[PDB]
Amino acid sequence: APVRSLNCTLRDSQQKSLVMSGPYELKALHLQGQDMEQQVVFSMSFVQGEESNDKIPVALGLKEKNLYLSCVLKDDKPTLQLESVDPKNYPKKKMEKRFVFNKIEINNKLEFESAQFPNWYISTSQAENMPVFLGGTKGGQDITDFTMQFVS
Ligand SMILES: C1C[C@@H](CNC2CC2)CO1
Repeated sequence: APVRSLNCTLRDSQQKSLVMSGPYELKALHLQGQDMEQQVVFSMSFVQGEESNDKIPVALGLKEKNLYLSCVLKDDKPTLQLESVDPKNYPKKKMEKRFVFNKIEINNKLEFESAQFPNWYISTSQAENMPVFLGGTKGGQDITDFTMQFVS
């Protein structure tokens, strides 16, 4: 059958929102009130992959954009990028591995581990207005925990 998707927003555990800041660039900042319309709405697809009670493979597309978060080696390091795709072919149930995150539920929070790069996580900085990035470190001024919000 089709692939199933939900619209949602994400906030880091310090409650910073994610907003598109220039061509292909997600940034995390503290947001409230009018400015909350700036936040990125994801289409979270439930994709093929290794699964357990608390570990669910997803893809993170930007709502009604042919753009996905992906994990690739850049200058020899696992990095997070926004990657464009053929809008005729996405989303799909069998997403390529660079697009797949293991959504892990621990203590009422979510972590997004790269399926491609074990123990590398979607991360934010403690500082305001810095890039969302892939981090291979868990607890060291890098926020790897998020809360999920379901939107209409
Ligand atoms: C989405 C992917 C990431 C790209 N980082 C590179 C510095 C641009 C930031 O937002």
